[PDB]
Amino acid sequence: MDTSFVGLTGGQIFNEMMSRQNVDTVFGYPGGAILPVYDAIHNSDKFNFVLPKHEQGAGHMAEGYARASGKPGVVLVTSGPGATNVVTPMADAFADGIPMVVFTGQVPTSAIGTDAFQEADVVGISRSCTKWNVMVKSVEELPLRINEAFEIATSGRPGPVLVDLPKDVTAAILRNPIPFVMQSINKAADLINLAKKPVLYVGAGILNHADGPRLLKELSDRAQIPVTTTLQGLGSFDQEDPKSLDMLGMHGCATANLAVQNADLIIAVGARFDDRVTGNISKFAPEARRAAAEGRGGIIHFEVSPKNINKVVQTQIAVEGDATTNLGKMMSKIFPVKERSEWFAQINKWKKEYPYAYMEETPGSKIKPQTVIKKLSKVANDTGRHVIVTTGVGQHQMWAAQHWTWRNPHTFITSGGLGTMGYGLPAAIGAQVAKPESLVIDIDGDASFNMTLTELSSAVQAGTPVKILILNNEEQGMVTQWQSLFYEHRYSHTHQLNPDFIKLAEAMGLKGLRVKKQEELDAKLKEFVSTKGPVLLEVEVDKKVPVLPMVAGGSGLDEFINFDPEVERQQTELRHKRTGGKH
Amino acid sequence: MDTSFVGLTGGQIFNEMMSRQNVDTVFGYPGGAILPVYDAIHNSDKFNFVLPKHEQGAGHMAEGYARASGKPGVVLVTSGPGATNVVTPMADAFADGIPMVVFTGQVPTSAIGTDAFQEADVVGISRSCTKWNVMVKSVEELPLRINEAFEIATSGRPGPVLVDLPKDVTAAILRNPIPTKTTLPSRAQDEFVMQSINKAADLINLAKKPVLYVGAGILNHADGPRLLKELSDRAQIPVTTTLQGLGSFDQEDPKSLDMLGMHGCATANLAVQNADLIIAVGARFDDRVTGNISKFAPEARRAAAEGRGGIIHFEVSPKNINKVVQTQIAVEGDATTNLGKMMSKIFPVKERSEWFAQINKWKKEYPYAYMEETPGSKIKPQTVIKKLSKVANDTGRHVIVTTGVGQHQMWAAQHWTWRNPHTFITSGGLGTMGYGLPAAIGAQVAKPESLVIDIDGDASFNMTLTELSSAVQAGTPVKILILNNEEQGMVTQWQSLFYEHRYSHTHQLNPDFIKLAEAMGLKGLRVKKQEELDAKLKEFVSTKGPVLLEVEVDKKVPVLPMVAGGSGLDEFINFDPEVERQQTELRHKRTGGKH
Ligand SMILES: Cc1cc2nc3c(=O)[nH]c(=O)nc-3n(C[C@H](O)[C@H](O)[C@H](O)COP(=O)(O)OP(=O)(O)OC[C@H]3O[C@@H](n4cnc5c(N)ncnc54)[C@H](O)[C@@H]3O)c2cc1C
Ligand SMILES: Cc1cc2nc3c(=O)[nH]c(=O)nc-3n(C[C@H](O)[C@H](O)[C@H](O)COP(=O)(O)OP(=O)(O)OC[C@H]3O[C@@H](n4cnc5c(N)ncnc54)[C@H](O)[C@@H]3O)c2cc1C
Ligand SMILES: COc1nc(C)nc(NC(=O)NS(=O)(=O)c2ccccc2Cl)n1
Ligand SMILES: COc1nc(C)nc(NC(=O)NS(=O)(=O)c2ccccc2Cl)n1
Ligand SMILES: Cc1ncc(CNC(C)CS)c(N)n1
Ligand SMILES: Cc1ncc(CN)c(N)n1
Ligand SMILES: [K+]
Ligand SMILES: [K+]
Ligand SMILES: [Mg+2]
Ligand SMILES: [Mg+2]
Repeated sequence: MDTSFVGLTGGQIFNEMMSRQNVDTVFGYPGGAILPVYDAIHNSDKFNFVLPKHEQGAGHMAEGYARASGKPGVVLVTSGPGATNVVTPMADAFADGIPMVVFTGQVPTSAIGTDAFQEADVVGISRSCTKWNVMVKSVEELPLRINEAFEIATSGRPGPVLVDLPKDVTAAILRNPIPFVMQSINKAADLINLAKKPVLYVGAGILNHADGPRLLKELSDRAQIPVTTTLQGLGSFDQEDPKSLDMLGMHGCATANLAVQNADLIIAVGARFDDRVTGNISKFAPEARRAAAEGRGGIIHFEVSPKNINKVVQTQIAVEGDATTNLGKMMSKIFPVKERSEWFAQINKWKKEYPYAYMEETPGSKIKPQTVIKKLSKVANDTGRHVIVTTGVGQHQMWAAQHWTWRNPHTFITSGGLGTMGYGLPAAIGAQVAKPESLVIDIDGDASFNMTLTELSSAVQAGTPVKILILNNEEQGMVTQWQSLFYEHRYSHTHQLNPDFIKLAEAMGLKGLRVKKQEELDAKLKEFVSTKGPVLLEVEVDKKVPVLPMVAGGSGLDEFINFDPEVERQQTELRHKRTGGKH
Repeated sequence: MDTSFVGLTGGQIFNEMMSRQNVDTVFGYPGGAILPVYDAIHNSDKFNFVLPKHEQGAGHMAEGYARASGKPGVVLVTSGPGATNVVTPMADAFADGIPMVVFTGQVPTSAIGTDAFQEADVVGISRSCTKWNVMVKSVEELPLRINEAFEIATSGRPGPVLVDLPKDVTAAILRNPIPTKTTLPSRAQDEFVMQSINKAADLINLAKKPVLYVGAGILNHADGPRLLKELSDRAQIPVTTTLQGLGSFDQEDPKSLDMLGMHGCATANLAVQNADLIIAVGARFDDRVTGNISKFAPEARRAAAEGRGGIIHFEVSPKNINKVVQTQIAVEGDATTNLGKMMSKIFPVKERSEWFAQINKWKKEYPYAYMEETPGSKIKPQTVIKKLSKVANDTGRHVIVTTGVGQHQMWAAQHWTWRNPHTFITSGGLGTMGYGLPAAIGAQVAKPESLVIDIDGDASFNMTLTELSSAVQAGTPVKILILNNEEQGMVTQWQSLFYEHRYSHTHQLNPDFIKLAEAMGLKGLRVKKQEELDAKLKEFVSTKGPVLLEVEVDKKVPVLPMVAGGSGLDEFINFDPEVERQQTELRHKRTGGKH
């Protein structure tokens, strides 16, 4: 038995447990039910505390922190509204597999089920958006539940867990002492050595191991296999390398999508074949299916969660467990490929004919959002500092993914599964806390920013010099794009009235910069990244600009729509006509 | 069967059902999954659409709208994050009995359970915080589900309901005729209710020290206040209301006891503790009202044991009957309706001289005392409320007050003079900080001619301040008052009292509220000096468009009286200027001079 906790309150035990769990930062907001814990951590030197203005902010900050550090994000909020306010961050973390331990205060056990003040069935509400949750029933089991929580949140596919803490439990004083894969790997190696047009389809899974990108590069080099990544995989592969296919999917480049449709063997590494990547499932990877029917190729899936194997598409070989680990074991079984003339020739043909094209700036026209990303990408890189990027949700998010040059793992923190608008700012703040020395940039949209802009003041109080970039098109761009394309340009409530972003930033205690003219863009971006403290830069960009290429509806990854200058001009005329000149 | 909808999309059917449900306002935010519905309501003149900056804002706006109009608040958001962002507003409406119909877009029925883009098990997540919810599986059942939603939301004890709308269902065209019933919005029992009514009348006619304990329930019927007043006058029964019953009884009436509870006045609490009969009308005996339950209403319990009194409860929901305390008589159904049926059985009372004399001694002895302004001191929050109550009330306009959560909320409750029904819109059960602003916007949409004032706290305001721009876009001239004490007051108060002045993370860094207001497109005003308070309050109230007024108030000031812990309603802590001064000194030492 152990007695190192005897005599301590549940809250004090919590304080100690954070230390034992190597927790160096806690994001939270106090409240009545959780007071016993806040009293115990008052002026605690075991970890730093970050106070947001809204619990949702604490949640997304914790996700940002976890994404940039690899450590679980710890949240501490009160009962009722405190707990319900973190449901979105949990659902978000659940969708993207982010390690997060949410601690929610709860009314006394003697008040549960009586419709008590600020009481909510948090365990029930968060059941579908947590890998596991529980309500601590006594101080004796607090250490155990805390240990199980951290373990579960960081095992298998990382995810969020919730621990409900009744007020009487955290106030209570502890009085008494307390207590085959190899086979798949072999077949996988043979299939690869037998592939004539292989493709590595890499996702976030490869980033869950410090050696992930290293081994990925090793395999790519050894077998000379081109690599394409999902949105969440960006950064795991050097895009400067000739073997990089860039991003695939709904808004991925043509090369990446075509290679996937013509590949005889798809090597899926830490990717779940979500509906934003596969396109029309029945049309997905036609050549791989043909190679599978001929026993000369198909799909190999390195997946840690059995539930995600054969969930979307039938695979030929499944390698269960950590991807990085299994890739290391298979390495030696892989035959060094000299070169793939034909494969690389076809791929390079596509790259030269299908680049991320778009309507560039013309004399007197407004600034193009794509151009802003390309310029900022270079300006940021030229600082020589470690750069981390977060984003909101929408077009600006896709443009950031496409036009930025990814080379470093854990440098792109964006909401993909749930796609939570407002993620940008709080995520950046969290990331900055995790990497104090890094340059953290939040590439945001005006609508997304409006969702959680109150956290600007939190950036100041937390001492996080985040760089907030707002690509202002005065519209919910991603939605208007769908409205333009699928709903005859009927913009139904997709234009919110924006506040003055510069005056807002200043009101919040940040420096505010704005750019309207092309001739001032370069200087503004430079001043932006070189500013010492937190700063916000608003760039007025062109409106109703579609993100291309694009695969939607029943279209296959190869049935994408590409950019065409003449088509854009025709759409503009049609749009003006249908909106009476309003848009 | 009905064939009139054949050929329409689920979205168009939705649009049509709104007018049949008498919906004139919808609060929402677009998204992919809900696009089919948005395209259908594009430029629709069936109703006004209000766009917030965050779904939580749409939810609280809908609540404020519902509280002010008596009509269900309608929310229309997208799947995933759009739906999870309305969980707080739903849980808030569930706790406070607010009618709301939440429509959430959902991924196509064929993608459900596949971890699809922006997919969430919304029906599962909101199960515990809705009176009922459902996922529409086909366009054929859309009309039926909508009708059931509105009926459940507005019947019994009002509350929120959620209707999940798969994208393929709203985009689908109805190709099958459907039952006309699904498209259109006991003697023994009534005899039993009348029996309990007669039994309640007999008990009331026997009472010598009765007290009417009134809550939100009396406000769910237009004639509630009138009938309450009639009974009060007829039987000479003094009236106390919960936080949610404020406005149901004219506080200018001699028989008004003001608010009871944790922070209620001593007169109301003592009256309840000494009454031989407690007549609970539309109130649920929650824990912020009863104090230590074992010490609650000792005289009424003694009267019950002697068969000459006890507790009568006019409750509409079986779930809240005999849930907290044993009652002698429960009168089921709508309180107002039942008071009407009971009236003629109540013996008119000439006077209750002794009972009233005792009550008046308490009123003179325990007013809502506090440390008033002194030379050079900062403005006192309680003083702001008293002054504003008079300025606003004097305009002659219909006034509606919303608030945030905390001390400012309690001071607003205590120091404002309540006289009109549906004029106090506050978050009581869940106590959601950030409620103030969006609720005011929704309330203003419901009542365009009313003077809508949000008495907010600085920390509460920070939660949802982004909705300021929504107020401008919606054209709602709300008056935002921020009693800025640069702290989470209600929490620091508890830390001062129970945690020896250890303020753990209860001081958030505020932005410049005046510059914020201007940046958001509103007029901004600030007051620091006592000498300028009157002028600023007058400018505040007479400004035409939306306006924000920040009042810097004194810090670490406790809300009193206070009944907490194991204390009974009669074991309250009262204001004492000497004790406040000693506590102030103790605080400065303990905090190392930080506070
Ligand atoms: C506006 C918008 C547009 C989008 N457009 C695109 C687009 O065009 N292209 C695109 O790619 N995405 C796009 N997305 C993102 C998309 O929804 C998905 O979030 C993303 O594709 C998922 O990528 P992932 O599978 O790599 O990561 P995850 O969803 O996190 O899935 C990772 C998979 O790896 C497995 N795994 C995890 N850890 C390990 C380990 N240690 N060892 C082995 N296996 C592991 C998991 O359990 C899981 O099956 C978009 C999102 C938004 C908001
Ligand atoms: C900081 C803070 C401090 C607080 N301090 C206090 C305080 O000191 N005093 C206080 O009173 N409250 C206080 N509260 C509010 C408190 O938590 C409860 O929200 C409030 O007391 C509930 O009042 P109610 O019972 O009247 O209304 P509800 O909670 O809405 O309950 C109404 C009851 O009436 C019934 N009913 C509804 N409609 C009808 C009808 N048509 N016919 C018949 N019956 C019906 C319901 O079903 C239910 O049982 C505080 C809250 C906060 C956030
Ligand atoms: C306004 O009431 C209030 N404010 C704060 C800051 N803390 C509390 N705490 C409280 O009531 N604690 S309690 O644990 O006795 C409790 C009893 C019943 C239901 C819930 C809770 Cl937390 N109250
Ligand atoms: C960026 O993707 C996006 N953006 C908008 C504005 N709408 C949609 N809609 C969409 O994908 N619709 S779908 O109904 O075919 C769908 C398929 C699978 C899972 C969810 C959804 Cl909504 N997408
Ligand atoms: C929080 C939130 N609300 C709404 C949406 C809806 N859809 C988009 C992408 C834009 S208006 C979202 N992605 N996130
Ligand atoms: C949303 C929220 N967060 C925190 C608290 C706690 N005092 C509250 N009442 N509401
Ligand atoms: K790129
Ligand atoms: K009063
Ligand atoms: Mg935008
Ligand atoms: Mg305050």
